[PDB]
Amino acid sequence: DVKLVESGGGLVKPGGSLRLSCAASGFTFRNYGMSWVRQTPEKRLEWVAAISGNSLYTSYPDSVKGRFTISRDNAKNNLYLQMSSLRSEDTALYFCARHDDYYGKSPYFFDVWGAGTTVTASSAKTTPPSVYPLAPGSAAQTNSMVTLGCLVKGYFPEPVTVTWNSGSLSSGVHTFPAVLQSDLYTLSSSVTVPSSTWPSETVTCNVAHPASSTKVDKKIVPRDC
Amino acid sequence: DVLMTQSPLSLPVSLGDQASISCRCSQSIVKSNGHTYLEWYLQKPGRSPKLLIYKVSNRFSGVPDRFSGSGSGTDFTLRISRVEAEDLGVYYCFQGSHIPWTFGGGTKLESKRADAAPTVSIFPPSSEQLTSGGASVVCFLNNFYPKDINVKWKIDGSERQNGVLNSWTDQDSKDSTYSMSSTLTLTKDEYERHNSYTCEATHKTSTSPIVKSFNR
Repeated sequence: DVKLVESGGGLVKPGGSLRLSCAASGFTFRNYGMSWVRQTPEKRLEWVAAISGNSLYTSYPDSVKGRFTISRDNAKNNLYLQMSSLRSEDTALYFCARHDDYYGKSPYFFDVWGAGTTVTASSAKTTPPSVYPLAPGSAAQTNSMVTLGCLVKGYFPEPVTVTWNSGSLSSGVHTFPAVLQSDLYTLSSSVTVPSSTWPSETVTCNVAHPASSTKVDKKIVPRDC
Repeated sequence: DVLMTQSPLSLPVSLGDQASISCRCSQSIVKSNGHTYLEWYLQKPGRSPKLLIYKVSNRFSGVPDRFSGSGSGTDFTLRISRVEAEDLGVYYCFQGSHIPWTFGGGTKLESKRADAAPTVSIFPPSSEQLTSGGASVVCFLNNFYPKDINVKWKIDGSERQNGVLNSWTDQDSKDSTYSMSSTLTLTKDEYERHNSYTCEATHKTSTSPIVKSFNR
């Protein structure tokens, strides 16, 4: 199979630099024009840079010209994107894609895409999450089902991983997209378990935040009053 | 730059039916050689765009006959017949005719199903959080259809539309329902000044109000 894998994305403060890297395999790399394409939090797709098979011809839109430099190394099968003086507008998932063969003819641009590396440009400092147990109040009407949750609040940057009972509980689990609450992300997760299996059995939510190298385990304990 | 506008934004179909996604241009995308390099991509959650139609109306490799593209000058259509579950996702149109090449906004293809009222749970703030000087009241609204619902907050009977954060999930691929969490952020001191906290889901329209409360 033809394969393209990105790397080099991370967090940077505005005005800083970064270098993205795309490896190619399963085809003659030097015959194909390559581009980079970004996807914004809004879901918008934007073409960002193109280089010819021979390296000689590059092109950019006006939003990145002067700031971004597409580059390739045919011997090593690599495509790079030198990014500089980054701003919060450059935060996106950055894709690596091949368009056309240099040998006639010309149809179908972007047929193979990478998985994408995430760039986030922000001055907001890295912050581990606060993890809070969500248990029903000590008076609530109880049914055959009981829904518990975990609230994961005030962290930065994305992502965070939430699992329940180390992942051995995956039924009736809803994890909700994070939302910006003024420079910090907030997210919650929800699990629904049979009435009997709680609190007679233990439910724990596990939260990992790679960027702050932080993992938190929280047991959902029935609230006493 | 050639501005591509897609409509509608979201589109629910019953599996087996037909769907039509439109894509408009702000100027001609006929290239100097007379050819129109319009392309349609499909993107599924977690995955990268896959090329479906290229050059207005040519099916790419392994793309099923049910996809067909057409259109003339500034107007281009994607028709999907016999919509299967694997066809669900976001559809972008693209033009490779003039630099810079631009994409459309996208159109979400979602599946129709039977109406389902939400399951609503309300949670007081955890005592952990209270020790930090904050208090978040959380409300889960789980497994409803359709996507649209109105969530009302009440504190001591008084409506609160203020610092409320709402978040939806994608359509659940097993049962085609949606879920939502709604969070009320207060200070610890604001929290203690009030007794009654209520979370209202409303559809009118559908299944009459679903109220969930707690006190202290």
